[PDB]
Amino acid sequence: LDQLLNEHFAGRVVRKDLTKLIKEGANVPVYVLEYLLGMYCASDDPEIIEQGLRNVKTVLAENYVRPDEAEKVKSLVRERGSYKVIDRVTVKLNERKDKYEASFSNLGIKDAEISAGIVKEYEKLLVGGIWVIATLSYYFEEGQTSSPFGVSLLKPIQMPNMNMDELFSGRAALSTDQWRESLIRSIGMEPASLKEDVQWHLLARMVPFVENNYNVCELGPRGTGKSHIYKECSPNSILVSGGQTTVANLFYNMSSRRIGLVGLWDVVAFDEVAGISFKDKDGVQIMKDYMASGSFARGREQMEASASMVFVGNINQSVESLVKTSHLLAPFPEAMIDSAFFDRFHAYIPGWEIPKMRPEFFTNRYGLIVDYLAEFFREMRKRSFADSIEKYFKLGNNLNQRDVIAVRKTVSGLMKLLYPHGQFNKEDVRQCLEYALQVRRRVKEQLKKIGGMEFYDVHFSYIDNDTLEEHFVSVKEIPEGPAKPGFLYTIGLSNKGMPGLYRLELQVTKGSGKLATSGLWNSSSAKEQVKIAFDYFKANASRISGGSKVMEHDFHLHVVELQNTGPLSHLALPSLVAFASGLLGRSVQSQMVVLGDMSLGGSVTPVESIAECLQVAFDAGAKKVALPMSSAADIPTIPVELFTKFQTSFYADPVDAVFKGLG
Amino acid sequence: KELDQLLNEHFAGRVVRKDLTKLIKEGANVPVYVLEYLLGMYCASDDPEIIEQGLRNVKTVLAENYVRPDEAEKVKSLVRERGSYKVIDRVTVKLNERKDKYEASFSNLGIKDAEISAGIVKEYEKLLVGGIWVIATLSYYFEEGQTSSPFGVSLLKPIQMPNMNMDELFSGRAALSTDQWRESLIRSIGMEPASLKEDVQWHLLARMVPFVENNYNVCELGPRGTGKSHIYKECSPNSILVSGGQTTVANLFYNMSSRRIGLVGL
Amino acid sequence: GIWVIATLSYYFEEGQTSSPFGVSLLKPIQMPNMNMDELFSGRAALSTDQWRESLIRSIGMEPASLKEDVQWHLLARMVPFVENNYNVCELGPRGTGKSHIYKECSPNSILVSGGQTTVANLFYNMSSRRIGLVGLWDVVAFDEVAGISFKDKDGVQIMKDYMASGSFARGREQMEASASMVFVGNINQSVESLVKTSHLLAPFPEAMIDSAFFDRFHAYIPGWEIPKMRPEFFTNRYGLIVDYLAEFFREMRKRSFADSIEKYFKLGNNLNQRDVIAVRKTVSGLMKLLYPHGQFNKEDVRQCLEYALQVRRRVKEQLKKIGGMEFYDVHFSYIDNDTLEEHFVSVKEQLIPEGPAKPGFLYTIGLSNKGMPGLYRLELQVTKGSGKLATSGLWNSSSAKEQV
Repeated sequence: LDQLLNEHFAGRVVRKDLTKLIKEGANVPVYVLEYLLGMYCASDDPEIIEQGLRNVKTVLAENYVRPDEAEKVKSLVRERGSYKVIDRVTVKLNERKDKYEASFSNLGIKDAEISAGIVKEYEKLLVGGIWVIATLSYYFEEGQTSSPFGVSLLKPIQMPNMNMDELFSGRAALSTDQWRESLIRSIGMEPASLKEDVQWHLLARMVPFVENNYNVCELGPRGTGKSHIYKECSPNSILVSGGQTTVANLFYNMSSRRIGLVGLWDVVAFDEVAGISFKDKDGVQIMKDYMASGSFARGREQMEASASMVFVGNINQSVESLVKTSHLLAPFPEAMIDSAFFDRFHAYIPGWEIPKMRPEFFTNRYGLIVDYLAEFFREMRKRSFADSIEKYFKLGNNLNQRDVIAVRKTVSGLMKLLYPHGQFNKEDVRQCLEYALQVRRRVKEQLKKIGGMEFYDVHFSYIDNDTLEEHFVSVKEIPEGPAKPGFLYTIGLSNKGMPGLYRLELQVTKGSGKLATSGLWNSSSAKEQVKIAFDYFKANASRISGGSKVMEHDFHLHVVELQNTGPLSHLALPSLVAFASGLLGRSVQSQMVVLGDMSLGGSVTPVESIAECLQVAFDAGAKKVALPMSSAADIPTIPVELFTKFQTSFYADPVDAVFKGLG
Repeated sequence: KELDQLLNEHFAGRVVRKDLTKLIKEGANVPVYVLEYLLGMYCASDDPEIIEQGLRNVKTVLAENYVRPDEAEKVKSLVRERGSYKVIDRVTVKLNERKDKYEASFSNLGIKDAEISAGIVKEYEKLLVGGIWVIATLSYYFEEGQTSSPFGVSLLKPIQMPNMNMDELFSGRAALSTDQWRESLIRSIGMEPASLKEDVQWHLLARMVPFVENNYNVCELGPRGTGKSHIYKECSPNSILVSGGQTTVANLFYNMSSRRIGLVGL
Repeated sequence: GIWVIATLSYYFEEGQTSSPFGVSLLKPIQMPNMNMDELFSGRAALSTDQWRESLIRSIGMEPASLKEDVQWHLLARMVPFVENNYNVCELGPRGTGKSHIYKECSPNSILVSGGQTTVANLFYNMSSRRIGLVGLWDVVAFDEVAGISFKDKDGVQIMKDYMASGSFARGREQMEASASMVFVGNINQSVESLVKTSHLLAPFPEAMIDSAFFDRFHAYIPGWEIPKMRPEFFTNRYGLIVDYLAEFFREMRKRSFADSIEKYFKLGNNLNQRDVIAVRKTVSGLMKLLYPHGQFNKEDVRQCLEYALQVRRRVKEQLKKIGGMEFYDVHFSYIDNDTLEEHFVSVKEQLIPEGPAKPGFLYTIGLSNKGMPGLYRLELQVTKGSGKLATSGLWNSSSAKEQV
């Protein structure tokens, strides 16, 4: 680290614990002090550090001269011929005369003459005005139209320049994990005191600075630093507090013919999303258009913006309570509950997973300068890596086009942020892809929760191009009581043969008897089993439903796996039970377990691994199970203690199984 | 495969495999047509390696250009001491009667009166329509009281589409059968005619019909997910999509205050 | 612009464009100039207690007629004139001259009253594109904090942002200011009655009483401890020119003394980042006022550390009373880098309360690690949860944690 940090990087030698222990009770932007210490304080000698700190403070309150008596300084310039001052200076080129001019944001001189060589040396004077030390010279000739003030010496107290090849060399030299730790410590966090996944979340927090139109939301408990980070990285992020910004102010002032906030900054972050208000309703809709493409039509003209949106919000409830009672985006007001708004959220950063900010979580080694961070995030702000995954992996069929786009953008962001050199292996792509799939699947789950059946495809997966294995990522982080009709739980041996619990959800609609399947993980065996069960249900509709017509009701069944055991083949009997329950509108028994499979003729098959199935039901928190008569000979094979824990609704055939499940 | 070779020969430079664009139609500050032109000229037929290398070249070039407005002034300064800094930029060029000199305007950099030789404009054209994304190697010279911006275009290449060559259609159309032309038009949207019933292809063509008839009022209504939203917002740059329904007769038709025609005129 | 006697002369020539009036002799009735090192020489020359007495004379107060802690309160009153963006509140009974110091002890300080205080006038006039009072003065003080108001509904949050960091956005542009925020208020009740049935800042109106904002204060000056102003408290000796002290505070504001702490007495773990910043800034201001030349010892750091850890602990316990769960961390841990002795400071505000307490609170008596009996109070809060136990206030005692 320290050796690499001093060699493979410029004078970025500042703890950022130093800055907090620096006299941050004065008048200067913090990163100016940071650059000051980065040069006058190197190595690790405490004495040198303290002496450089003293020198920084002395040069600070030697030539600051606050705005009030600006003209006073001018006198010293005229009387002494030359004078030294510290100020934020901007340099512009006057095409009418080709003579570089200097504007002081503090002293108020807008036309000081500066040499062209110095202009070539420091490009950052040429972008937005940088803090520098100036040597003002006074020269007045009769009849002159130019300024009498000239700058002979300029000292770039803030930032000299950016060099991309330096970043490339540093990344190539630095190891992956060490480079990630360096990035995290550049935020001021201690990677050693923190878990890997939280560092992944911190990288996700920097992602808004490295991709265009990165619509991301983070809701979580207080103390996670979700407000501070954007407060130091403000050079290209905005912390809009309370939502006090109108569509004219935020997007485009039609009166002044000037673009809004989104057109000037690279990131905008709404703090306390619970309190934001966009006044007129129309904004929300045009908001959507921005969320759609990053470009919005106002009046007669379309403006495109490169600002990425962050939604920072505070959570007052426990995670499990909010999950079970509502959607995770509950802090969002009613103006945003619409799935038509939430759908473009590229990521939901898990603010609860972030530990509360404590001193042990703050790095003290050193770390890069946040200036370097943002100013190369500007480089990452343009380059894309969307095509990397196509060489190694393919997205599953359960993700729509928007999900694919969001995942690609998240992966490209993460990886370039972590691989400026590129490190184009397969494992890094796999890691970024799985993390993006997880964060997008949480949003997809919230979308399903809010919108009903319109987002039933939540089973995020990726297929390896070489091994053909489809890895199914699952959301991070059997309930008591009678569930709604059409929902049940079953236990079966997956294609690999271990017992697993699966949940089947049937949705009934008015229609012509069509059958729709979802969550079958591209399993033809499951599809044909469900088809056989549907044929049996249609054939025996009169006796089972007592008159309710299958031909008048449309069924859409979804299968979800909770243990990730693998695809299951045996599904005819539980699907038939779900069909009967949904058609009758009667809730199945609470904690009821349906076991076994059936033929189209109504014959029952013995439950394979019945002991392990009952063990899973014990692990599934259920108290009831239905078994066919063919499993009776397997009763002695089961230990007595486990068998006594269940009310065995021992059925004979599919019809009896349906009756026992329905009670 | 015969259709692919017909498209490559008869419509050379005007046909590209649309799938590739979907690969990189995200994560940039550049419109789709720029890439849609940046792939047809490096990807020859179906070569994987050449296609990937072309992607690399496009990415590398883009990683150097379309410089953001914020540092605009900055680049000009470098210009004064080194000169040539070719940039991908949306450029609009106008003819000044008094000056008799084409007067290029940069949408991003803010330069409004750069000079371009008539030789450059007469070939490329499409600059004098609405401004297009082009690469510009810029030429510079300062003169006392030049009464003009010391900004000039030494070299240019249209990163967008050059002029149209209508004739190529007719003969090209004579080279394809009716159903083949129908399938080609459907694949031009990126749809699969083989995966779609012929009547649905008729309906998809009916979707494109509004773009060849003046005042062709049409109504499409249906369940979500029919692609009616993707079309008319990315299948055309000369058509506009209105979302939300919030419009004024001033914006759509004519603003009596500004003496300006509404959206219907642009 | 300084009041002067001018010997104006008239000389007119035909065709001239300059004024015919010429100034031959000038008599600077206000003040010629000021050498920075001139005060430093005297500061190095004189002792610390003498320096504090001279500063007290500079207000016109008699240090001999007042207590040492009263002199410390007056020094805290001076601190806003020396610290940039120094958010401070003084609330107390009438007769302590709270508004006198911000009205007549500095021409670089403004005492705003009336309460209308529009954000256009106060902060930025978007119509005129011009800065408000905060950009032109050095010490802005709301008198009659009870009577303050805000026409713009967002003005409160603008104030919160300004005191959080001396730079606030304005519609579409972030402006900044260096004027120190002062809140002067009158108390109509006895100290105990007011602070027991409510919080200290009860005179502050409901619209701005809150968890934050009140957080942003760098000091609460306990105005009740100051006696009512009497002629016996008024000095008649030599005193520094109020212009001289004001301009000295002018060049002092660009200095800071926050970094002497790290070489010396440490700080505790119960203070959050905001508490750390507030105490560092207050300590810095006290050193600037008392040791502007920079010659000081470690006990000199102690002198201001104790007073800062007291004044900020007062605000900490007020925020505790206001908010509950977030701000029980009031145990201000005074620590040393050398002795490692963990001292503690308790505000004079801070045996067993009578009557039936709310359930979950009790009192115990035990032999501390030093072996003498002592009284402790345990407060238990019950919440809906999963049986988790959280402990605090144990002063990192592992044996106590194990017994709990």
